[PDB]
Amino acid sequence: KVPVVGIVAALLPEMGIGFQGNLPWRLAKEMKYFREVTTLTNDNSKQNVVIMGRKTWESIPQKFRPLPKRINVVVSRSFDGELRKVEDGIYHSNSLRNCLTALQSSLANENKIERIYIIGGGEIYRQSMDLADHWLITKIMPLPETTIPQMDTFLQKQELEQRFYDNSDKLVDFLPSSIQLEGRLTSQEWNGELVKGLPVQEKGYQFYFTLYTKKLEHHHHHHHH
Ligand SMILES: NC(=O)C1=CN([C@@H]2O[C@H](COP(=O)(O)OP(=O)(O)OC[C@H]3O[C@@H](n4cnc5c(N)ncnc54)[C@H](OP(=O)(O)O)[C@@H]3O)[C@@H](O)[C@H]2O)C=CC1
Ligand SMILES: COc1cc(-c2c(C)cccc2C)cc([C@@H](C)C#Cc2c(C)nc(N)nc2N)c1
Repeated sequence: KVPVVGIVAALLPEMGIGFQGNLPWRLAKEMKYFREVTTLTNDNSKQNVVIMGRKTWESIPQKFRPLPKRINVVVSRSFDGELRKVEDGIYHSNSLRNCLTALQSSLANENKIERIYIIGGGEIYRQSMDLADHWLITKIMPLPETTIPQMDTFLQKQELEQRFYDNSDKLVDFLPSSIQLEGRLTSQEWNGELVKGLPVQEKGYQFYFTLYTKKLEHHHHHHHH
């Protein structure tokens, strides 16, 4: 009953997302987007959750974690529970799946989570294709004289485009209502793929804010008592 939204910055056409434990670029504009979307709420009395695997958590600079003004969840199999406060702004979980069910209980959450953002990394994302309702994917492309950075971690585009369709026509309406975006929506061919979303350029790169949504599903079974 609260939306689960995967959120990621990926380099086309392989959807590379990391190299040696870090992000393969540093794009202040893309960071600001991620910051604002995961922070901001339509309802001022709620926060969002950001869920991340242990290795992602360890890569965030120390002064910047836990990410402010959001409920942070870190998942490690060597942690104790489903969902345990360990510090102000910090929960530990030994289970991606059980922590989401725990987060969804209106009794625990008092209907004061707006959305649950899954913020990485590779392993966490692999596991989120059948959990997320939507994906917010920043599609990044090096400009013509930009060197393609090396990378070692990938979003599963196959499984992506299996389960979700490109709903970037609704991206603007989907974002919290006070975010402001520099570009208008824009369909552009790039190395044999349709790239649709909201353009920016920074450093050696062009990127598009896009939204993917779950495809429609046939009615095979509903559970009856
Ligand atoms: N471009 C982007 O938007 C983003 C990219 N990244 C990139 O991703 C890379 C990191 O990804 P990756 O190395 O795969 O690591 P993750 O951040 O996905 O962490 C993986 C760790 O998470 C824990 N974990 C995984 N599944 C579960 C589960 N079901 N339940 C409980 N714990 C679980 C385990 O911790 P343990 O070993 O402790 O048991 C595991 O080793 C880096 O390069 C980083 O820069 C990260 C965020 C965003
Ligand atoms: C790997 O090490 C990281 C460092 C930071 C980080 C840095 C480098 C500087 C200041 C503050 C922070 C939090 C953040 C992240 C993660 C949580 C991410 C992400 C993300 C981004 C950036 N964009 C889109 N679209 N989706 C995302 N999940 C990882």
